[PDB]
Amino acid sequence: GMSDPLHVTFVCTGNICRSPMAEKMFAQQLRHRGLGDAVRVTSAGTGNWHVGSCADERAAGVLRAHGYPTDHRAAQVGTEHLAADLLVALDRNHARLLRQLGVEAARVRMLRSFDPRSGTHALDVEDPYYGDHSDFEEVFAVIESALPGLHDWVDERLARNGPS
Repeated sequence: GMSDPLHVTFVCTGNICRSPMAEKMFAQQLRHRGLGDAVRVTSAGTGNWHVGSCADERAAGVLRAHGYPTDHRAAQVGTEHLAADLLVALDRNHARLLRQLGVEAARVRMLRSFDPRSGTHALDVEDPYYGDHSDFEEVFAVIESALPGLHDWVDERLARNGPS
């Protein structure tokens, strides 16, 4: 069975902060374990803030501080993104837009909603407007906490995707 790779596209306002953060985080882990080609992780922003830009200076420092890659080119929520197998929304609105645009809740999932320590349903994720050292590492924690949930999802889905 020639099962094509997964497609996790994270949707946040800007696509230069939280989205690219998890992008390099668990996706790097994927290829590090041998699943980098088995799952296509991507990202997009509903408001195309820094579309065409690169990862935000704050997140770049965060990732690089922990040894994570930081290269990425921001994209807007488009067709190819809506075609993803998993749209990791960072907020109730982003998720809503994607699904109404052509996606569905089967594909669209909240980033913190993968977090095993979440407890309650996460239909909305925080956002650090204060802009301190805490704000940056905080988001990193959000994502790293979801990676054990995002992993399982992409893994389980990519597994069942193709048969023998």
